[PDB]
Amino acid sequence: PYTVVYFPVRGRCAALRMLLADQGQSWKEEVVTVETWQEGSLKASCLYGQLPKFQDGDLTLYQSNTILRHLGRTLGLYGKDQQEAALVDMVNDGVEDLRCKYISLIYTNYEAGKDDYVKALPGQLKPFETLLSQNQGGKTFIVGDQISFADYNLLDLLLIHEVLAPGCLDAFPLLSAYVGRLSARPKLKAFLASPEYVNLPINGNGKQ
Amino acid sequence: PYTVVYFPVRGRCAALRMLLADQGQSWKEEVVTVETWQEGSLKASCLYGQLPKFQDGDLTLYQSNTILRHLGRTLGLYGKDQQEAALVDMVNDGVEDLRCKYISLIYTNYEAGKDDYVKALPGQLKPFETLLSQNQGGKTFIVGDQISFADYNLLDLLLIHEVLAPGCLDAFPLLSAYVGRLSARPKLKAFLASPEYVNLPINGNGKQ
Ligand SMILES: N[C@@H](CCC(=O)N[C@@H](CSCc1ccccc1)C(=O)N[C@@H](C(=O)O)c1ccccc1)C(=O)O
Ligand SMILES: N[C@@H](CCC(=O)N[C@@H](CSCc1ccccc1)C(=O)N[C@@H](C(=O)O)c1ccccc1)C(=O)O
Repeated sequence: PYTVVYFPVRGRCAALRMLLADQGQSWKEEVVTVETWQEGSLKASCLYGQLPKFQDGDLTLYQSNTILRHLGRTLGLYGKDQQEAALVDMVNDGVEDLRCKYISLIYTNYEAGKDDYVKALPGQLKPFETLLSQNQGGKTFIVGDQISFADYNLLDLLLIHEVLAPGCLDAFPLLSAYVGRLSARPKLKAFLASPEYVNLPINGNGKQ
Repeated sequence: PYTVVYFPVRGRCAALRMLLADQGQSWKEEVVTVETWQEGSLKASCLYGQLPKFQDGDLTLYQSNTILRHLGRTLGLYGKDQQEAALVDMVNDGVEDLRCKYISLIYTNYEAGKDDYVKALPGQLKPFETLLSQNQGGKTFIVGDQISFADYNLLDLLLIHEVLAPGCLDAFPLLSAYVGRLSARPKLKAFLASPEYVNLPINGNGKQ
């Protein structure tokens, strides 16, 4: 089945975990501690020297987004056609860009840069509000009328920003409704409330 | 047909241009100067406020990698099956990670960081030499026995590094042969030698 090898944090596995949970999939968690990692052996066997590492049968994958795309492709969460597939990618790449900025803030200069980052946030979030407004008035998903892997990734991005800058979504009616709507899905709601998710820190440095 | 809107540099369009050229595709180049861009109107109409912008019929796309994936999907340069598709993504995500570091160096601290970056290069390139060694002894492409969009992107990444750190590929026999082999493809060779490619600066700040 599936196996995700990662540190004891949500980080770059939050979205893929929400996807698996919501799709009713079972998976094994192989927790790697900071101690085990610093030993060196595992890091050396990793293609790019980093985690997450994922396994689907004997297929071993690296790169969080490759994992997301793989699951989206095999589980049917990649749009109804090529046009939608292209739009899903465009949304995900957008999410990834903002995620890198978020990660840079958290690990590089949280104390110093937190204020400027929050001020610039509205400009960073507008593109997604726009995408939503152009798709059935933001009544369904980010792309098309069926959920995609980009939805889970965008949802995660939005949730961690709610924690960073509480109320940052107030100015965006469609994103707010979108978050509430997706968070209400049966399997996802159960997962988001579980100790498995809740008791894990968002980032590896205790900042959020 | 196709239309790529971008600044008069190779930058993030080099790989997609090589792909189109090598696949025998025709496209229109809509050049945007720094002056036109600073006027504000175009930037405001761009989803994430950035270029490249791409058009395939009435489908408008943003994000260089989304464009690459779209072309790979429609032109059949995305592996023979899902397993290969996942591997192609893993390679591309790896290329993208190193590209960001390259971009950070070029635009953030070329003078100061050039030495440390070149010292760390071997560790950054090893993963691709490894991927090559596990695929038919590096005799064909990065993934499988047919060219993919990841190949064009990796090729571009390798070429710009040859310019940055001449001879950096000497220590990697498979990557070197790979570069020579791909650069020898008929349509690609013609394109790489043309004024269209050659007379365009690699980056927007004249550094390389
Ligand atoms: N492009 C890759 C990026 C993977 C990545 O950044 N991996 C990090 C872990 S994610 C952030 C994190 C950091 C520390 C703790 C928990 C989480 C990674 O592998 N980082 C280690 C590394 O680069 O060796 C590392 C460095 C320092 C301490 C602990 C681990 C992807 O999308 O999959
Ligand atoms: N994730 C996106 C990133 C796009 C991007 O970085 N776009 C840049 C242009 S690429 C680098 C470049 C910079 C300057 C000149 C030529 C090239 C982009 O749109 N940058 C402009 C911007 O962000 O407004 C910009 C800033 C300053 C001067 C000129 C243009 C992708 O992969 O498509």
